[PDB]
Amino acid sequence: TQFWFWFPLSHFLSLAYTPTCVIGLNKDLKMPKVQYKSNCKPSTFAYPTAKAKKKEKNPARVMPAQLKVLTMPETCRYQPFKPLSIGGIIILKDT
Amino acid sequence: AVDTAEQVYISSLALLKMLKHGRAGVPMEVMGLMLGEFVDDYTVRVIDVFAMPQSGTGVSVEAVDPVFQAKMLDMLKQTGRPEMVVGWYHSHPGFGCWLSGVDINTQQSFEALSERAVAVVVDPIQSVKGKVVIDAFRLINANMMVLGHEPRQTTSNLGHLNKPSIQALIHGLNRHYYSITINYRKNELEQKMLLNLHKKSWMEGLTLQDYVVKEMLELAKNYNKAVEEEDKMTPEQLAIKNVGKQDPKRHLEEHVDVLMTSNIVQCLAAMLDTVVFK
Ligand SMILES: [Zn+2]
Repeated sequence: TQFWFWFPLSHFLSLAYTPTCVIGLNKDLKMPKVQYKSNCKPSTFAYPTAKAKKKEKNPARVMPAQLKVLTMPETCRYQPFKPLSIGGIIILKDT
Repeated sequence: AVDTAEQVYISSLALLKMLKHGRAGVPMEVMGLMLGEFVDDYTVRVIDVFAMPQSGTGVSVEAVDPVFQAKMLDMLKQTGRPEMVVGWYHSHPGFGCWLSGVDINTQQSFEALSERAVAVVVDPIQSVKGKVVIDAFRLINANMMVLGHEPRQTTSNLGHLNKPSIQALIHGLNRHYYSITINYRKNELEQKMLLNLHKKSWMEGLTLQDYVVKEMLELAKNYNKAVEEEDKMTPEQLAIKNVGKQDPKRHLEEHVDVLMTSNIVQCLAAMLDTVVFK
């Protein structure tokens, strides 16, 4: 907050940030190829439709509005296990 | 070798002797020395501002009597505290409190020996309460243009010191001068007793005095009629039949409140005999 009083207070915002992304970690080193869809209009891809491509670990940067309109994939080798609503690092299951 | 935003935790007696020295300090400008202790780098304190003889000749560096310095500190040594000078005061009681042409010499003449020697400008002959009339500066020099003129370390102290930034030749004197920050100490060790004597004294002393009562009400009710007829010369002016008056031009007030609190005083004065008697 009051970083005039102490200039390191402006540095101190380290632990304040968590990623908004999507991560297909089935095995801890494994990089599979999944393609699900984000049902927003494709202008929410504005990063300063029919479907999307948000996989392939880096992970893909996501929007919280994109995190509530998602849908699991049907044709991949890895159709996931849990219904997805949380961002960051999440589930995957082979089917 | 490093610069930080300083601070002056004042003893209030400093400004008290400055206001006596300026009030009684007849608008011929005068000179003295400031006495505190250099606590650390980012703060200083002034515990004392002592008095000078009537040096009505001219402000100069020669006006300091060193035997008065010796005897002053000696009489502080036979009193309780042998503290140290931190600098020098002066008084600018007529004009708008800005650095005279002798001060521009004696500041660095004093801080050639001392470390900081912060100037203190005063003018209690401005007006009575609502101005904040104290003025202090720190002489920056042409030797220190090597690195930038930006201590900045703790900010918004020099940011609220920068918030006025207003004196004509002094904001001309951004050159040679950056001010120092002046807050007033947590003075409850004296603010306590000033408050307590202030309100235990500024209402009837022992406070059994008024508890004058009614002929002042006679004169006041004759006021409260003689101005009420011109009070009621306003709703005739509210009869503008349709509309012919730019905005309300309101004279309702100042005769609600006077009647209100004055006759509250009269009814509680009618209480007062039935109060004191039993
Ligand atoms: Zn002066």
